[PDB]
Amino acid sequence: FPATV
Amino acid sequence: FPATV
Amino acid sequence: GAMGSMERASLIQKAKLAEQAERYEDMAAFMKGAVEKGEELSNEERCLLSVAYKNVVGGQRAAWRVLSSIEQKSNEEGSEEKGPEVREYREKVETELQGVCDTVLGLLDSHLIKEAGDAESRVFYLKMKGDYYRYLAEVATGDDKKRIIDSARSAYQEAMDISKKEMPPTNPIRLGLALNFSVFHYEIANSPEEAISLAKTTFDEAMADLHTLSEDSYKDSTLIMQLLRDNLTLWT
Amino acid sequence: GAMGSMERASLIQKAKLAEQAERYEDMAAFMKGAVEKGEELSNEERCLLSVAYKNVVGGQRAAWRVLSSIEQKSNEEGSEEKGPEVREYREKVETELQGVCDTVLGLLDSHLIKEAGDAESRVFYLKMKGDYYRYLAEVATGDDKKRIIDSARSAYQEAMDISKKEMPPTNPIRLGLALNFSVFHYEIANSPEEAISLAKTTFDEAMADLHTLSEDSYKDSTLIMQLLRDNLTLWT
Ligand SMILES: *SCCNC(=O)C(C)(C)Oc1ccccc1
Ligand SMILES: *SCCNC(=O)C(C)(C)Oc1ccccc1
Ligand SMILES: [Mg+2]
Ligand SMILES: [Mg+2]
Repeated sequence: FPATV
Repeated sequence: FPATV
Repeated sequence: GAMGSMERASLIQKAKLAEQAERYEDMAAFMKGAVEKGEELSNEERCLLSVAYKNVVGGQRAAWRVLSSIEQKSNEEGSEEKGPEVREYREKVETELQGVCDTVLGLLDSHLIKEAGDAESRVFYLKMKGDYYRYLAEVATGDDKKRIIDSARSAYQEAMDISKKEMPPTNPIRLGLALNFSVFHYEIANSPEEAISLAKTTFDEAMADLHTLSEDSYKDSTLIMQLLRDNLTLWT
Repeated sequence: GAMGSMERASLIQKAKLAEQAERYEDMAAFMKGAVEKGEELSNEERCLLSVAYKNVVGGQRAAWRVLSSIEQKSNEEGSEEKGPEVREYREKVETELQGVCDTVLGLLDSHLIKEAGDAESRVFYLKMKGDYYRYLAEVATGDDKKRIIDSARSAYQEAMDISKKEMPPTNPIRLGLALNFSVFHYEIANSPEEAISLAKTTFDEAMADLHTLSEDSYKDSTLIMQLLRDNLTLWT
């Protein structure tokens, strides 16, 4: 899964 | 801490 | 609200204790109580709110993905019928996740966003609005799915418009907003080219602004820039 | 009970799903519902019950330790008074932990232990009784603290007596019981020499019985023997 903040 | 199961 | 009798300052103090104890459900309950006192939140308080609910919903999302995968495999041809239990339990986790998203969206609408006039507060809350509609979109299947997706897009887009007018391209809130909106494009809106273009342009505009920063600000900005690069590497 | 309307088999199936999703509170709720159907539990079902509650209370214990440490430091001389909040929140976590322990002890007393006639079930449940009284003893300070400690000791001792009569020295339940009772001696009863003697004798008697085992049984037994050795290394 891609990075989110 | 010591091991417990 | 069960936190109605507790002082605002005590709720914030307990949210910080709950963070140290990795008790993120309690942290989120304390921060909900703090928001419901009706006063605006400081920068640090906004971070406590966002960390608490990010961790709660992040665990729900991970559990939902595990269950959805099991459910999908149970529905493949050749799989033995195991009854309604997998779907029921996935639905139970999904409903609890939707409940948390509705709670956060409710705090934003009543009344955090409408009182947020500075760019750093308003962009932060609109980013959060986009994020929690995005989490609803991840599990959505009904008549309202397109409207849920468009609610996320609209919140992200308003945040983007403000951030581009009011914040430098290295501001960590602006960067994190762009990171997450890029993920929205890739994973939710079926728009991988928009996702990649947004991540690239955000990264390059931040790079060109790093020279203005102190060492500590540089660390904050480059941390998020690395996430943008990590996504670009995953996607290209 | 909120699980009263769900089939026993469905509760077990959902407990297994909850384990895969790392949703240990749900796992424990499902297993509580299963026990409350009133039928005895199989070996696998006893493991699902124990894993679920071990993980729930293990997270509570870790949070309680973090908060208790903060509380102790706030009570050192030279520390600034921060109000009742740390004690209140430690007490909140402590009360939730005690509630979980009371729930497990209640399932054991009504009526798992009294129906458990085979050594592998009865020893397992009496071990669990010792463990949950031990977790109560970790946080106990009142008039009943000595009785809580003695309740743990008594349950462990009955389990030990049965296990020595009825199980080989390599049986993993017998080994895990001895491991945990040894920790009780060290951490709860202030009896480090008894802790070390029990761990050593258990390890040596198991070593001498390994030759009787299949490869798979050998793996199970040696796994717990390594924990006994790890504790011995910590303590000597
Ligand atoms: S608000 C939590 C602290 N901030 C961060 O961890 C980083 C990633 C540096 O910045 C953002 C977090 C959340 C949203 C935007 C930026
Ligand atoms: S019952 C859970 C599966 N068993 C185990 O993980 C090991 C550690 C091998 O054995 C025991 C677990 C719990 C109590 C006694 C033994
Ligand atoms: Mg007040
Ligand atoms: Mg039935």
